[PDB]
Amino acid sequence: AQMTQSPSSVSASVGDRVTIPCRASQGIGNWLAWYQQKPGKAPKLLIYAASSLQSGVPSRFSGSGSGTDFTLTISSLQPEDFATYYCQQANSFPPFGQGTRLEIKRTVAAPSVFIFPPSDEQLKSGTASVVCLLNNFYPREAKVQWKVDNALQSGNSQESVTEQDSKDSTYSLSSTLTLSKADYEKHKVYACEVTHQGLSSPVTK
Amino acid sequence: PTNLCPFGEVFNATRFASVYAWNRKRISNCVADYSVLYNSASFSTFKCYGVSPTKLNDLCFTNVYADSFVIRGDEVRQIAPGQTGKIADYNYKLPDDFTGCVIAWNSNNLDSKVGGNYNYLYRLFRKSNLKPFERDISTEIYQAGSTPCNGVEGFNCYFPLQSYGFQPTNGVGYQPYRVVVLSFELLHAPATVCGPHH
Amino acid sequence: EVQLLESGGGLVQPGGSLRLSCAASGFTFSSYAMSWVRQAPGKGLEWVSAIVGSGGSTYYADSVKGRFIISRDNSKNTLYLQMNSLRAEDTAVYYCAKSLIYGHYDILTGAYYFDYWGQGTLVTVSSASTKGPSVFPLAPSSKSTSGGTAALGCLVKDYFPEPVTVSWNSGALTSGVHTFPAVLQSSGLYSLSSVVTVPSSSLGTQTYICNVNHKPSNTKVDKKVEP
Ligand SMILES: *[C@@H]1O[C@H](CO)[C@@H](O)[C@H](O)[C@H]1NC(C)=O
Repeated sequence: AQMTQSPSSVSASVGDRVTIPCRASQGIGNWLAWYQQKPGKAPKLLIYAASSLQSGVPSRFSGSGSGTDFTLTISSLQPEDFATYYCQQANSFPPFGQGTRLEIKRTVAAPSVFIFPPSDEQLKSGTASVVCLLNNFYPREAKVQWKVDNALQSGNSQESVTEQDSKDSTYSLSSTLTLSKADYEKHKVYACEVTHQGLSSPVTK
Repeated sequence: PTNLCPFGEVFNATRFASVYAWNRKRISNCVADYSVLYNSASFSTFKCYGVSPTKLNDLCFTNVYADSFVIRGDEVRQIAPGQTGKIADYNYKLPDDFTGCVIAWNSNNLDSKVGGNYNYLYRLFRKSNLKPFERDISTEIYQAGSTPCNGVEGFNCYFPLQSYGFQPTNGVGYQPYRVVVLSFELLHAPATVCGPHH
Repeated sequence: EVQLLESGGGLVQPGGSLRLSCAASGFTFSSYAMSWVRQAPGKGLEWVSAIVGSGGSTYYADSVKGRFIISRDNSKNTLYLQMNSLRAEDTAVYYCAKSLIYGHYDILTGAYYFDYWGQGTLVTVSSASTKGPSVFPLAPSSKSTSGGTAALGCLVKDYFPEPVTVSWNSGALTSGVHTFPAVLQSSGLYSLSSVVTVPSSSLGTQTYICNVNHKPSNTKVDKKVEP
């Protein structure tokens, strides 16, 4: 059971002054740590005792807060500061949770949605997979809802998203539908519906 | 002599006694640089009586005792000659004679717990004040009224030991402090604990 | 320089045993609490277990009580994690970490910040045999893309274990290509896709092959993506 809560994402540009709020369970007092993680890599202690700069850590990181409301602030955002940040109660090992993703701000861009039916060869193996791309959209949160014969699908879809592209500061999404050729013969209303901020209404292809 | 006094075992001992069961370590036949002791780090209290700290780098003593225990911050002031209160009266008492040093530091980061740590205890009741350096580890039920308790807790019948609740929300008067008390004993004997200069 | 060097990670079947090791240097090991932290794919860090400098008090995450034991040899400046009865979900990267402050005696008592961290070993709990992937196209049909934006690709399906390396024309098509992160299907096999956004007009008439490469099984497929 987790002990701390910070927002899922914060969006910022190099140079900016960034703050991350953190609400702790009562009764933590002083014992609050901030940790930085780049993907796949070990996390790094940035701040301890809620406001102490850890050795070797750049002075632009600072920590403040009393009681149950704490906050990490990054005065002058550098490009290497985009990472995930966790606020962590420093006793009885609480779980980390989703942390706060520090991503690059950018104008909101809608995804170029594509739909791809299953292969010939894969239908020789006896299984079918339907791919719905979502290319180069800024607001990462998205909905993709498959529709077989205008009925909603559940539990048969798998997504995976790339990290923010270095060049265009956008995200991409793929969603895969799993279907056996036995269950693939009741077909031909196969749609992908994307609910996204860049679109005034949901789009289907 | 020549070999260095083992202050590390006292000062860096991982766990400290409860004040009521305070511990005493005897220091003998060794050489003790007290300027390094200052310089271990960050002692919130380093007070001496009957001796100057800038001088027991030059002094020898028959024996040196080191008493350690844990208390609340706002009780550290009771570890001095002439003090009164729960700790001085009922748990640990220095004489007016005292020639030694009282050293203490905040140990929140080692002795507190998020819901409170109740393992450090102090004696809350006693029928008379402790004598200097006396130790009481007894747990007789305390008869605060006229009715013989006969070993069972009643309204005027209290178990004599009470628990600190060390929790990080406390703030310094109620956070735990580790205390070390050094006694310097000139007994009718050879000196064996000396400063590096003498 | 403090260093923490991890070893012992690898692939084990459900129910197996693994022993992890975290060799420590650059500090007085026996004075610091140490812990094991891990990160399963697509989840967040979690404390596996921890132990005070002396070894006399230890903590376990609920999901691993009774199955993992943490220990240390202070002589050899080494921390261990004996893992038994492993389950699929124990699959993760395991880091070891050192407590900033020294001198804890009880693992739930005191303040616990972790300054130094090892690099991590990967632990894989699976009964999948080494196997190479299969490559399927991603339908470069000309419907709905009569303009300058068109999407195609390949599909690296049903391999174990990771990794899979995808190139397009031996590293010559760099701009516009997004290789997705793989996913663990319910079959116990990995799948991903490699999509390229190309101007549909020509940009090289059908000059595209995806260079899939699966080192564990020695599989290389150059599949051409034609309508
Ligand atoms: C206590 O321990 C630390 C290292 O473990 C050391 O730097 C410090 O000097 C020690 N203090 C004493 C009084 O020995």
